[PDB]
Amino acid sequence: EGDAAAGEKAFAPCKACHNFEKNGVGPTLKGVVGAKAGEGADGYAFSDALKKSGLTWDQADLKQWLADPKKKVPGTKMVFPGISDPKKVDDIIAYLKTK
Ligand code: HEC
Repeated sequence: EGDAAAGEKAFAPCKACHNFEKNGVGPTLKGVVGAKAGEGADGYAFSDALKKSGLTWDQADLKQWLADPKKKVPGTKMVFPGISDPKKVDDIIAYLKTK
């Protein structure tokens, strides 16, 4: 299944724009699992694309989102190629749940 420990290690690339305490280039990911996309993050300025996506960050949507952000939400301002290893994606999600 998804392993938080492996996920903490795979989260390295995400650190550049995300943290769990404050907004920076990217919004804070605190409590992002199961939350509505582009609506929280203490008032972070989300793109119109994400905010109007109407998506809910469940495991299914996060899986697609991390594999290829722009294909899931054309026009997002999250500039990241995506994680092509499904197991790695699951690990990252297990990690996010801990936050
Ligand atoms: C900077 C270059 C980023 C990297 C590297 C990663 N992310 Fe990101 N993320 C970034 C931005 C600018 C945004 C806002 C996107 C927009 O279109 O408004 C995001 C958004 C997310 C979200 C959605 C959060 C929300 O509250 O809906 C998630 C869930 C997310 N990012 C996760 C994520 C992870 C796990 C990354 C590593 C694999 C990662 N991001 C990389 C900027 C950047």
